Amino acid sequence: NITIYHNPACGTSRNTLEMIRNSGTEPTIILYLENPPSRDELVKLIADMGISVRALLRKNVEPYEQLGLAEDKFTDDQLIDFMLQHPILINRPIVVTPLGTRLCRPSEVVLDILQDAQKGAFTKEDGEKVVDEAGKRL
Ligand SMILES: O=S([O-])[O-]
Ligand SMILES: [Cs+]
Ligand SMILES: [Cs+]
Ligand SMILES: [Cs+]
Ligand SMILES: [Cs+]
Ligand SMILES: [Cs+]
Ligand SMILES: [Cs+]
Ligand SMILES: [Cs+]
Ligand SMILES: [Cs+]
Ligand SMILES: [Cs+]
Ligand SMILES: [Cs+]
Repeated sequence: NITIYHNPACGTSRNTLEMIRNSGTEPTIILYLENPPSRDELVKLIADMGISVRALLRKNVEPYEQLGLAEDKFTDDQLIDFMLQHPILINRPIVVTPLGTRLCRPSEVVLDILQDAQKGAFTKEDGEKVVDEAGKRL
């Protein structure tokens, strides 16, 4: 039972999805840009991820820029409501498994919450080796 909030245009997100698969599970895939979490869900995801609201914000996207989110002038709930109204602000990928929830940045964070070991060596799409055939992280 695994869920990934996925952006196919994002290599971090692609690598994460493939590591999930390499553990032998096909996750439920949520295209968050189209189908963002509800407020309650988003609030829960953030709590489980154990990072701050601001740490989930993606920089370098149009609403972050134009809404001036770089500046320290926003409460956590203000920031939550911006994420819900402008889903590209939600950084990615977020992964939920029975073990926990993580913002998988870098992608190999997902290894922490996958219950089953990688079934063989994993190499990122740019060639960065993550685990060898024997399962050791490099
Ligand atoms: O793809 S950017 O968020 O690092
Ligand atoms: Cs699932
Ligand atoms: Cs499985
Ligand atoms: Cs939803
Ligand atoms: Cs960018
Ligand atoms: Cs836009
Ligand atoms: Cs736009
Ligand atoms: Cs500004
Ligand atoms: Cs693990
Ligand atoms: Cs292995
Ligand atoms: Cs990269």
